[PDB]
Amino acid sequence: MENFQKVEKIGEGTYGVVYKARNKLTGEVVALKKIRTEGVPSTAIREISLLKELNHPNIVKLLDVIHTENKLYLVFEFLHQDLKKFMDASALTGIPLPLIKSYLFQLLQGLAFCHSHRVLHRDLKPQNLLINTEGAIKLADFGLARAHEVVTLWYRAPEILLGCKYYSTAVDIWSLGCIFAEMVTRRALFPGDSEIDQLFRIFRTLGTPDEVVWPGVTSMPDYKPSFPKWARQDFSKVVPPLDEDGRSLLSQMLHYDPNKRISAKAALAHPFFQDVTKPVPHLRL
Ligand SMILES: CCCC(=O)Nc1n[nH]c2cc(-c3ccc(O)cc3)c(-c3ccccc3)cc12
Repeated sequence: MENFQKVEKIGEGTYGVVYKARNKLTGEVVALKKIRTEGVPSTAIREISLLKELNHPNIVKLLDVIHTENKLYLVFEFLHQDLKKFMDASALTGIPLPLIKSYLFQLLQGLAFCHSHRVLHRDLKPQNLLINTEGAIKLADFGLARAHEVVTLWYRAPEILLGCKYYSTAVDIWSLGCIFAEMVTRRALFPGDSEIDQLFRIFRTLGTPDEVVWPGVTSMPDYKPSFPKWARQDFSKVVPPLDEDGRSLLSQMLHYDPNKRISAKAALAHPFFQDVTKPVPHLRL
């Protein structure tokens, strides 16, 4: 677009490249996403235009939608750091628990809002979690999933992996749970490098799901009665040194059955959020 100048490449998103851009009329700094051809579908235009009205302080603001000369451009608010880089810069000492807790609470607020409007993230990950100097964390890449680097499977819910074509809101809760454990331990919970490896890593840690813990699991599209039977591991061995309230909350976000899995609304009422404060991060720019 004529009104923008590329300053640098922010990264490579799911639907094309993302650039740091300066506006000419405003002088504002923005995140510009060049989307993906035939002539661009109408259905995708409406789904994207619905996202402009889906505003919350914990959702990266879609400033403008630009469709010009059979190419789509998504203009987003710019944030200085992503959670993947922040976790990398906090590897030596680890993100302090008060800050981990505030980030989780705000992300849950973000999720509770999307889920109230029947909007799923589908691909929550540190990469698409953005942070500012004020202590705010925001959800990015939202609603894009509905409308050749390797895609991370680490945060994928088991029902998606088991072939469920109709994801519920619970997939976002599973993804956020994995991020939470990772923020605590400074290591990915389930670093799978293939769908079966990803699934098998979940099975080794939380036990192989059977009809007992997940009614209707054996009838799922990709479920094989031939899967190995692993016994569950206690959460104290999974996430040390997260306290009992954190472990109990994480456990509820990581429930196999999406119906038994905690909502973003009920999670905000969990005793873990009794002593929630808003610390500011120490970020280097
Ligand atoms: C050093 C720059 C740190 C950074 O990534 N900043 C970003 N500011 N704003 C941003 C907005 C987005 C974004 C991309 C697609 C969407 O549909 C929504 C948002 C991204 C972003 C880029 C790649 C993958 C995921 C998110 C990064 C930033």
